[PDB]
Amino acid sequence: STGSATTTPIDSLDDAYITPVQIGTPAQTLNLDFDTGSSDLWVFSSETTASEVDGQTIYTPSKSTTAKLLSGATWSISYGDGSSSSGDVYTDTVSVGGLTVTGQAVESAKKVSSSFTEDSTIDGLLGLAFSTLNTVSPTQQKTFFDNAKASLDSPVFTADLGYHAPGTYNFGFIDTTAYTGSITYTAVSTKQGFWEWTSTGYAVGSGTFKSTSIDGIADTGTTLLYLPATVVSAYWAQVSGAKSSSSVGGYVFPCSATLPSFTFGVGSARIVIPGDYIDFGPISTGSSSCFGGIQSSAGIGINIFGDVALKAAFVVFNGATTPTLGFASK
Ligand code: NA
Repeated sequence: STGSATTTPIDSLDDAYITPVQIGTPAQTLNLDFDTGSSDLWVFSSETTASEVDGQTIYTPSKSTTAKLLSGATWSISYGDGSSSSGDVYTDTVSVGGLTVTGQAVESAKKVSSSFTEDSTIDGLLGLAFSTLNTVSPTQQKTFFDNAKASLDSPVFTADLGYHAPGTYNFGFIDTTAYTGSITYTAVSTKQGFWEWTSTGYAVGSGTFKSTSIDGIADTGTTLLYLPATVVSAYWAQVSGAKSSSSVGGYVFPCSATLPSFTFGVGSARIVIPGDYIDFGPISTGSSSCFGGIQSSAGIGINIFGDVALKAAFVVFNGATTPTLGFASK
């Protein structure tokens, strides 16, 4: 089997991407944030504290003929941005892009933090990191990908995120029409439960490539590119008037600037992030200070190849017995 679903930016900045997901019988379609940095499929629901729901579509298990309470199971998750959610668990039928899993754990939120409530466009998360990170207690649950894997034509999914445009998540196949050149594969460590890999270095604009190992994670659920402070300083030093602002929470730059590209290495291959991808617009409405898309990972404890980086590539998440990542230009 295979699946193929379009993923759509939630706003004009590509802050996140939503993908429609069918849950239950008859189908209830919710727009979920596919997150390769976490391992819980959780949804706004008929159980979510009413004051914490503001515009989201909710899953109502009582209206699904295939829903079953997973008795005694609870979940609670905290993300890198400080957001959180928790609740109880149902099993139900879940379909993505025509690919169906029966018996998927659907984590029903009883509580969500303010950042979730305030984002009316995201109805929940669908985690695609390794199932070792799933938070369900006392019986850990599998991700949608891990439950689908054995049925897929190939044990893979691909992320093809758009720049200010829709893109695609495919399950079970490589679309050889979706990228240019060849795919360069690189080793993955699953030790922390992430799609963790080592970039071979970077370049700023037309500058020389610096060969250096940068361990980080491929995380579709993180907007920005978070790299070591040395690398990030070298990038923003090429932008007149850029500075790190403790008041704003990162590097800002004059909105009048033209940003340089950023290149990262994948083995001997190179992925180029256009300068435009690194502009996250005014820090507040009408400001002439703009927020940068490359930020320091210092204090986060890991480097994160978030959407800024991933949307410059066609990315293969290879879940074979030895997992690997692949990157191609597009
Ligand atoms: Na922000």
